[PDB]
Order: sequence, then C-alpha cells, then structure tokens
Amino acid sequence: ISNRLSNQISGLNVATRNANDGISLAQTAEGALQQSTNILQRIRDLALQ
Amino acid sequence: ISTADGAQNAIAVVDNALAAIDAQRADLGAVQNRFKNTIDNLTNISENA
Repeated sequence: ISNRLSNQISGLNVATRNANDGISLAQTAEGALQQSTNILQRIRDLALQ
Repeated sequence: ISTADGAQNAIAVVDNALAAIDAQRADLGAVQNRFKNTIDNLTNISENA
C-alpha cells in the first residue's frame, strides 16, 4: 500500500503544479481579453461618436 | 509520451504495470519471511539433533 500510495502522493503534487499552471494560463487569457474588452468598448464609443 | 492521448493512456500502462514490480517485491518479501521462519525452525532441529 505504500508504493501505490506514494505514487498517488507524487501524482497529487504534480497535479498541484498543473492546476496552478492552469490558473496562470487562464490569467493570461483574462488579461488579453481585458485589453480586447477595453478596445471593443472604445469601438462602441466611436460608433456613438 | 509526447502526445496527450498517449499521456493518459501511458498512465494506464504504468498503472497496471508498476504494480507487477510491487507484486514481486511483495512475493519476495514474504519469501524472506519464509526463509527466516525456516531458519528459526532449522536451528531447533539442529539443537535437538
């Protein structure tokens, strides 16, 4: 049970890494879409002008 | 591994596969117990003889 269990623990650590990399990825997507958002707001403003 | 579809299926491989190593290490550990018990009776047969 200790070999399988240890292997599980290691997989869990790697999963912490992978999930956190996912948070950072989705963060990048968020920021890029903040800028596209600000732009498309701006384009709306020009249509209103 | 390089392909993702191989990344997960890999885990299936090494999962059913790793536990054969440990199935052996189990068996052999038991065999070492069998040795020790065998010896413990053995030196008794020696002393009684």
